[PDB]
Amino acid sequence: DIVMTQTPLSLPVTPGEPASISCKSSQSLLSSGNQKNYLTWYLQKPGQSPQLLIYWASTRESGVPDRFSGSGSGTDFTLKISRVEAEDVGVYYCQNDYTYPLTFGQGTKLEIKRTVAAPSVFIFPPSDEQLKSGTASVVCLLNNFYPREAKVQWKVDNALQSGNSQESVTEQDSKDSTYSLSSTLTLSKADYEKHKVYACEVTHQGLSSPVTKSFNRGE
Amino acid sequence: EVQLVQSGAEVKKPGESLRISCKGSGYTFITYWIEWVRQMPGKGLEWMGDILPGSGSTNYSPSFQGHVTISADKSISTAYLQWSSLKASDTAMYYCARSGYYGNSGFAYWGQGTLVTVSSASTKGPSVFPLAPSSKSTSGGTAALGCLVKDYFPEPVTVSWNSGALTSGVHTFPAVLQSSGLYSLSSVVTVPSSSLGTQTYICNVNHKPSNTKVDKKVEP
Repeated sequence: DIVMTQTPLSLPVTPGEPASISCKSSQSLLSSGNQKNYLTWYLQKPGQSPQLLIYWASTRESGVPDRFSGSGSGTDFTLKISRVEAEDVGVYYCQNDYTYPLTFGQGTKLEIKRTVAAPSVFIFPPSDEQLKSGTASVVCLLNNFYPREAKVQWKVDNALQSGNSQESVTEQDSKDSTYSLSSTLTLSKADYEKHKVYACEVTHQGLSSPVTKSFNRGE
Repeated sequence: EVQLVQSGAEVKKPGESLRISCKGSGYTFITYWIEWVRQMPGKGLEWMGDILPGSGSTNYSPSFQGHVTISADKSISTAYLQWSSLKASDTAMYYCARSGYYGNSGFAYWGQGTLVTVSSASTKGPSVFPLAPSSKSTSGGTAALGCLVKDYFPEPVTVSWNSGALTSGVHTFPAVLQSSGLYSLSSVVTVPSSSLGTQTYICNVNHKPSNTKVDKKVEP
């Protein structure tokens, strides 16, 4: 296979500014027959099918705004957006369309750049209703933060956890360009009641030091 | 207008067979390649293979060859992707696309996608638990509350607040597949802390596959 490597993986962009996404192929996509580069760019908007942007490295598909342009040769290619619009958010993929198999790049997420916002960190003990049924879900909420990158570790009686929590992140908020994150720790009722202190440790750019939100079980 | 219409969402058990379809209209079906693309939940696009319906000529990614068969019936303008024996790892969105040979001018037209869920789980309605507001969920006059929507299959659930009256400050998280093979999500909202003991906050949860509908009052 030809490997298609995109840089960067994540691209924060202030609407109105230019953006560029690089795509490197492991082998040349330039045909000796016609001197065309068989490189294609797609955009996949949130919850939608992918859309064709550019083919033959530099030819815009009909209906694609002129702010989108492609350049490059052989193994190195660049998608440029001259002036980014809010509706340009999503994941951009390059594709080898020179030789089978028709491999995609890993994708570059274009997101709205805004001022750094530290998460508001909230912790929820399991409901009495859930505990009665025999399970304890402990939810740590990181609300309205930017950027997306965050580290959440669970500590139970100062013992670091692993393999018993799951994370979910919302798509970038349409109004304020922030993210929210849930970390849910799942224990059986018996395992839950063996321990006192339940702590969510949060690392984020907006926080000067790692932050711990905690409760004592039964309080 | 050119259109590719894919078959509907599929929920299957591991080891079962499956065929999904892509029907092309508004052009001569035999003359363009039909491409198949996999997208696993939250992951990138993966090229699987293609077919020219007129000749039945195929190309496969060596990564998918043996596990899938791509075929076409030119008499009914339909292309197919099929499995003999599904694996849990086949759980993905599958797109078809219209293209030239080698995809040389890109995949210009795409189907709406077919969601395929492969799981040992059976259809199950969720339990809904309050994420109660407290001193542990309040900062700067605003308090966070929510609902945990746990142990459902398959996707999806929808969540509203106060029958659609409350929309501001609502974040409903994408579903996660739990260790159990059942789905879970939370829906959260930030509200004034002064309204916590006076205003009523109810999450309305709908799970259409099981006909489960749950309303949960969230109080401190």
